[PDB]
Amino acid sequence: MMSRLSWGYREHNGPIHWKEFFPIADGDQQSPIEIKTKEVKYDSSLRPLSIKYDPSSAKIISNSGHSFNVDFDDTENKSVLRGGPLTGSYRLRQVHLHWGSADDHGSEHIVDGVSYAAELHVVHWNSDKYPSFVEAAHEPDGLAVLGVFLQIGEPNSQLQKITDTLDSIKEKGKQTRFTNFDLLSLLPPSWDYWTYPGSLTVPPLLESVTWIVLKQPINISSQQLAKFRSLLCTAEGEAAAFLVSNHRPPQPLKGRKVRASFH
Ligand SMILES: NS(=O)(=O)c1c(F)c(F)c(SCCO)c(F)c1NC1CCCCCCC1
Ligand SMILES: [Zn+2]
Repeated sequence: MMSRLSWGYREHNGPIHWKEFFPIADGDQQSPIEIKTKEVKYDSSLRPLSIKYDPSSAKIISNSGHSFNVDFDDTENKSVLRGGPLTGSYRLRQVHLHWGSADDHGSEHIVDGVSYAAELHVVHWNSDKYPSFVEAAHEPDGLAVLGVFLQIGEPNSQLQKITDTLDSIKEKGKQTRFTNFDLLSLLPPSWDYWTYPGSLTVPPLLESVTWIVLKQPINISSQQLAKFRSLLCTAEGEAAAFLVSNHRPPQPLKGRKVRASFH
């Protein structure tokens, strides 16, 4: 059933039920959103984006029950996001992915009505101001998240390191060592983006995120994507259930405006 500790994406515990235990779900700065490009303005004051990523920063991949999570050594500043809308240095913490039960939709953000098959989130936190991820996640300027769309297309070799691990992390709670990960090369060639203030897209739905949603999708094949749907949302010894869909619908803008890095 729905509860604070048992949210998910199934019928009784899914997105439409999260407000029962996390009433910020219906807040003013929730994510994801629909981006209406005719109402987006270019902002010349955005600085160039800076992405410095060290493959050795990756440590572990795990099944959270809600996605896979690649966790990074966030003790140093070897892997950091700077520039764009951001003030100061945002340290890489996590990568995870959202998908739907079928290829036609599953992205979280939706651009002029267009959905993609999946969406990668790359989570960073403001280590110039805050002492930990966990503390940054409660501040409006605390987190910076890159969103990358995945469109069905020819298989993507850059996803192999991830897909090779999925059997080892089938059950919720399993983890496996995962280092030397080339994240940079899972970004599209163009880093043109939209930016707006929003939230985590899972409980606790905290309104602490500067979203940076890249316009250009990367590819994934249907065969590759289907492997993610074979992860379980359930732990060893719990009746099995598959994580066939794990995307939150867009939430209303409720007055926020979205800026473009490009014109
Ligand atoms: N490292 S962590 O487990 O704290 C964590 C991430 F690394 C993340 F990148 C995120 S982003 C959305 C989930 O995938 C996260 F929510 C949490 N968890 C939330 C847990 C509730 C505790 C307070 C802080 C909010 C983050
Ligand atoms: Zn996410």
